[PDB]
Amino acid sequence: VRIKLLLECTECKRRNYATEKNKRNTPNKLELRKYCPWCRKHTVHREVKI
Amino acid sequence: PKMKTHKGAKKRVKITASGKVVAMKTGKRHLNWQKSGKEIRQKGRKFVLAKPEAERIKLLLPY
Amino acid sequence: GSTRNGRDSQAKRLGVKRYEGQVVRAGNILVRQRGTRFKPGKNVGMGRDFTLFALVDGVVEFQDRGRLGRYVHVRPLA
Amino acid sequence: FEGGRSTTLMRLPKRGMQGQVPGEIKRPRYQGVNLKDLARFEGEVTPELLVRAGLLKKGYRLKILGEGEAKPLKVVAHAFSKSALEKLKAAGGEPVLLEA
RNA sequence: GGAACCUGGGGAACUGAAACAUCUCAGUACCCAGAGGAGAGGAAAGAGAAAUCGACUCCCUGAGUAGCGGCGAGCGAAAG
RNA sequence: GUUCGUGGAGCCAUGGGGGAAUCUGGGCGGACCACCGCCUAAGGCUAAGUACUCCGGGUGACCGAUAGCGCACCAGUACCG
RNA sequence: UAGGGAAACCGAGUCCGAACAGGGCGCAAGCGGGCCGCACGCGGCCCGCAAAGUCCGCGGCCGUGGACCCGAAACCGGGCG
RNA sequence: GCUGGGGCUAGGAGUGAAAAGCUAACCGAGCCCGGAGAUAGCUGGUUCUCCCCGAAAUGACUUUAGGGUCAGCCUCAGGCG
RNA sequence: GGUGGAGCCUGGGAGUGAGGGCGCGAGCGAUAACGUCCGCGUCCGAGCGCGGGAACAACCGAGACCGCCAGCUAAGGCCCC
RNA sequence: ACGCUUGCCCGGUGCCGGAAGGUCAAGGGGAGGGGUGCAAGCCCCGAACCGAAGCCCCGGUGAACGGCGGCCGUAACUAUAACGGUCCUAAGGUAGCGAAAUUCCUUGUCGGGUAAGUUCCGACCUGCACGAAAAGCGUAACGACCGGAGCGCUGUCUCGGCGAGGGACCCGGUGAAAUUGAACUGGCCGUGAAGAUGCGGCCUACCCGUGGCAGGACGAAAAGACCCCGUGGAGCUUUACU
RNA sequence: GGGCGGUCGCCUCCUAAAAGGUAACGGAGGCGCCCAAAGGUCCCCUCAGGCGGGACGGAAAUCCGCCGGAGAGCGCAAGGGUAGAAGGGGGCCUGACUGCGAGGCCUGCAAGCCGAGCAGGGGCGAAAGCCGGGCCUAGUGAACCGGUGGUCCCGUGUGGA
Ligand SMILES: [Mg+2]
Ligand SMILES: [Mg+2]
Ligand SMILES: [Mg+2]
Ligand SMILES: [Mg+2]
Ligand SMILES: [Mg+2]
Ligand SMILES: [Mg+2]
Ligand SMILES: [Mg+2]
Ligand SMILES: [Mg+2]
Ligand SMILES: [Mg+2]
Ligand SMILES: [Mg+2]
Ligand SMILES: [Mg+2]
Ligand SMILES: [Mg+2]
Ligand SMILES: [Mg+2]
Ligand SMILES: [Mg+2]
Ligand SMILES: [Mg+2]
Ligand SMILES: [Mg+2]
Ligand SMILES: [Mg+2]
Ligand SMILES: [Mg+2]
Ligand SMILES: [Mg+2]
Ligand SMILES: [Mg+2]
Ligand SMILES: [Mg+2]
Ligand SMILES: [Mg+2]
Ligand SMILES: [Mg+2]
Ligand SMILES: [Mg+2]
Ligand SMILES: [Mg+2]
Ligand SMILES: [Mg+2]
Ligand SMILES: [Mg+2]
Ligand SMILES: [Mg+2]
Ligand SMILES: [Mg+2]
Ligand SMILES: [Mg+2]
Ligand SMILES: [Mg+2]
Ligand SMILES: [Mg+2]
Ligand SMILES: [Mg+2]
Ligand SMILES: [Mg+2]
Ligand SMILES: [Mg+2]
Ligand SMILES: [Mg+2]
Ligand SMILES: [Mg+2]
Ligand SMILES: [Mg+2]
Ligand SMILES: [Mg+2]
Ligand SMILES: [Mg+2]
Ligand SMILES: [Mg+2]
Ligand SMILES: [Mg+2]
Ligand SMILES: [Mg+2]
Ligand SMILES: [Mg+2]
Ligand SMILES: [Mg+2]
Ligand SMILES: [Mg+2]
Ligand SMILES: [Mg+2]
Ligand SMILES: [Mg+2]
Ligand SMILES: [Mg+2]
Ligand SMILES: [Mg+2]
Ligand SMILES: [Mg+2]
Ligand SMILES: [Mg+2]
Ligand SMILES: [Mg+2]
Ligand SMILES: [Mg+2]
Ligand SMILES: [Mg+2]
Ligand SMILES: [Mg+2]
Ligand SMILES: [Mg+2]
Ligand SMILES: [Mg+2]
Ligand SMILES: [Mg+2]
Ligand SMILES: [Mg+2]
Ligand SMILES: [Mg+2]
Ligand SMILES: [Mg+2]
Ligand SMILES: [Mg+2]
Ligand SMILES: [Mg+2]
Ligand SMILES: [Mg+2]
Ligand SMILES: [Mg+2]
Ligand SMILES: [Mg+2]
Ligand SMILES: [Mg+2]
Ligand SMILES: [Mg+2]
Ligand SMILES: [Mg+2]
Ligand SMILES: [Mg+2]
Repeated sequence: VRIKLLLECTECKRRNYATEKNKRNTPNKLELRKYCPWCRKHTVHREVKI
Repeated sequence: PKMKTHKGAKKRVKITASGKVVAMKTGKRHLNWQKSGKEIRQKGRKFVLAKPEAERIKLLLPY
Repeated sequence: GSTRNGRDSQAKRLGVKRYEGQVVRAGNILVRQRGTRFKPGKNVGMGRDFTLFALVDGVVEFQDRGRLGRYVHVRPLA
Repeated sequence: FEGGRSTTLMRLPKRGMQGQVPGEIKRPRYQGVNLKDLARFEGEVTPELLVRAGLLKKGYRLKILGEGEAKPLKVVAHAFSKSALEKLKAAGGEPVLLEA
């Protein structure tokens, strides 16, 4: 709460999200991630401000 | 006069043919963040035990 | 002059749920344990909270023997 | 009333659309009927007959749909299922849809 | 002026929601006006999907359906 | 008001402000736009079918003077205010 | 008498889903059963008014109505002083 | 100052050298009728006989502990054996 | 082994959710309470029907279908009421 | 009524004034977007900016609401404060009173009144918690107000007695009332829901009355007038909500 | 008894009577979190202390040898368990996946938890095999009304909104 900055990871090309946090206090800024979408078959993922 | 169908029940549950009452699981709509794929995914129309004898009473005229 | 501390937690209700000499199915929890008081033997799998269950069905047996911990053995029927 | 607490009916959520303030969209519907059940009587079977034979309440339109064996005879309906076309296809000639 | 009925103008509160302020009770009881053996309404600037019905009133259906509602209590059509 | 509690909120009347046209004019078919259908508002009247019983009569698995309307009787009287 | 699905839509299958994985809903499981039609797959038959449901009666219980009865402190409307 | 006669003021109102006094023998908001057979989880009462079985005062929750929903305990009917 | 108002499944129908005594295992209390709250069992409640304990619901025996001018016993007694 | 006064502070609130400044509604204005239509057109939004009252901010107002302190050292032991340093500080109670309709400790201490005074009177100040127009201190007269003392006299009392009338009592006449389970209703000791006429044991007691006392029948009256509960109802308050 | 005070949810130990459960205004304590590593796989090592010493050094810094079998540590209070790792160090990655889920523990219901295994596509390891977060138990909130993306399902005569 108010340190975690709970967010969701975007498809980075079209649509989906992944719903896991990234801290604002510790400099974990712009963390790339590979995750499993439905259609695009294990492409890369990045953050969103929501 | 003729009794009235409980519209909350009509919009929330769905009675089947053989008396069973089918309704969704809870703990899913508000916050779903810190939950696994199991806890997000397993919302699979739980069944209600010994309450449908007091739940098909307000699903009454059209069932 | 008031009550300092009068609260207590709800019990999670652990314990041995399937003793030996009992016919089981694939998936029955043999013991709900807090720590791993029982170690897995044949056809026994652990989970997240150290809970071990049966992989196949059959007559279960305990205590193959010690020096490493208590054992659970789901032995199949032939 | 499950006492003063929230009842089990209220604790579980709702799914379907409630609708808008004009109401529902008055669209026609389909009525599936078993081809092992309307194969009793004989003739070029249509509406104005099967709605008189006991089934088929005088409303929306119908379609022939069942799991069973059929009799070779003519049938005029609005729709057919992708198995009753083959179960009815045995010495059976039919129009697939009416005037529309 | 007239036992009851009807139309128009005002119009509540207890109760129900096991409190309760929106809501229900209820546009009910009650107050006023005029007319009647009934009153009101009435010949579409209608209804709503079929190129359809064809003034209005009342009963049974449609149907406690569609819908409205701290989507709670509960209220509740219209077409045909 | 209609089921419509301001919701996407139509239609019917309007308390106030702006404010025309007369069939190549308008309104409606539920925010709204185009097509396609329905009807003429801003004037008025209308029997019949429907509600009720002061009163008339016939009926009643209606009652029989603590019942039945408050009163079967010289009752909305004696009496209280 | 066919049900799933929020609906579209489909249907002895529907939905979740890329999917015949898998699961939730229903489905067919046979009661009276001379059925030997002569192929022991017996197809289905005399045949219990039934799986199968509807209409009426009579009971228990329930909801809306005052709802087993009696009893308030109070609130509002119209009036009398 | 006291008092006769004719008047005015009224119910969330009147009046009050102020007590919340008085307003038709009872005023921290009169009286009569109607809503209203208001509500009461709060007291009391609940009427003939015989037979069979037979409780509970426990657990999980409730602006809730004197009342509740489900389970436990009991009875009836239909099935398993 | 155990045919018993034993069990298991479905449906209908209530009531109960102020309990208390006794023995043991305990907490609080003061190793006090016919004190409070649990568990293991019984009884009263619902057996204030019976005998004993002088009288008394839970201390003991005993589980009252009715009747008899019949016996045997349980707890308790045998000097008299 | 009247004699002497109303001293301290405008920080919070109420109020008054404010052509500087922040915020803000309806509304005006509108870049830039959205829907639809072949387009002409129509219908939705719309950020900049302007835009009163009110709120914020400044000053004033205390016979406006409201309040007015603690701590450490110093004089021939004690005491100080009149002096030196701090502030939750806006400000630390001035005059005048004071164990008072104020004081818990307390019946504080001293003196008067009494032989004896938790009351009273006058001071001391150690004011839990007086106090200046919710006014402070006194005041001639007055009060069916309260408290204290004394005087002559009285049954009020020590300590009662007697007499008179109207009742009470008897008789003649009329003759109710609330209460009420039926009662053929003894005492003690125990038991019983823990206060017995009814239960057990012992003792006493012929039946029925008349006058009186009120100890009992947990006597009567009012469904506790104190306390608690009811998601009871009302009256009142406010910066509780609308 | 009410008021004043304390408490209202979750976790740990006891009370709690050797299955589970079990109360009191009974005792002792914690929580409304945190980790892109404090996660997965693979590969190495075994701790804390005591003794004999040291160059400063508190008797504790850092180093060597012996004894030391778990008295350390495992993010956090307490309990269980752990060196035949879950502990410490390094490489590579994000399975801190998506659709399901047989069979269960417990529960009045709602909830909470374990989950072998199927498909797609991955990570580690040569493979066998593991990975659907954290050694575990606390770290949270049913429902309703709405906000932001995708889905193009409905969209009130028709096409769109
Ligand atoms: Mg129906
Ligand atoms: Mg009327
Ligand atoms: Mg009207
Ligand atoms: Mg109301
Ligand atoms: Mg209510
Ligand atoms: Mg209404
Ligand atoms: Mg007239
Ligand atoms: Mg008239
Ligand atoms: Mg007529
Ligand atoms: Mg007429
Ligand atoms: Mg007329
Ligand atoms: Mg007319
Ligand atoms: Mg006309
Ligand atoms: Mg009609
Ligand atoms: Mg509206
Ligand atoms: Mg209009
Ligand atoms: Mg107008
Ligand atoms: Mg218009
Ligand atoms: Mg329109
Ligand atoms: Mg006209
Ligand atoms: Mg008549
Ligand atoms: Mg009479
Ligand atoms: Mg007679
Ligand atoms: Mg008179
Ligand atoms: Mg399936
Ligand atoms: Mg299946
Ligand atoms: Mg069948
Ligand atoms: Mg019935
Ligand atoms: Mg007078
Ligand atoms: Mg009134
Ligand atoms: Mg007033
Ligand atoms: Mg006045
Ligand atoms: Mg009076
Ligand atoms: Mg009164
Ligand atoms: Mg009444
Ligand atoms: Mg009413
Ligand atoms: Mg109730
Ligand atoms: Mg019996
Ligand atoms: Mg029950
Ligand atoms: Mg039976
Ligand atoms: Mg039994
Ligand atoms: Mg209770
Ligand atoms: Mg209880
Ligand atoms: Mg108990
Ligand atoms: Mg007791
Ligand atoms: Mg005791
Ligand atoms: Mg018994
Ligand atoms: Mg007795
Ligand atoms: Mg005895
Ligand atoms: Mg007894
Ligand atoms: Mg017997
Ligand atoms: Mg003998
Ligand atoms: Mg065009
Ligand atoms: Mg254009
Ligand atoms: Mg244009
Ligand atoms: Mg005077
Ligand atoms: Mg005397
Ligand atoms: Mg006299
Ligand atoms: Mg006499
Ligand atoms: Mg006694
Ligand atoms: Mg006797
Ligand atoms: Mg006696
Ligand atoms: Mg006397
Ligand atoms: Mg235990
Ligand atoms: Mg035990
Ligand atoms: Mg790890
Ligand atoms: Mg390892
Ligand atoms: Mg469940
Ligand atoms: Mg960890
Ligand atoms: Mg339209
Ligand atoms: Mg359209």
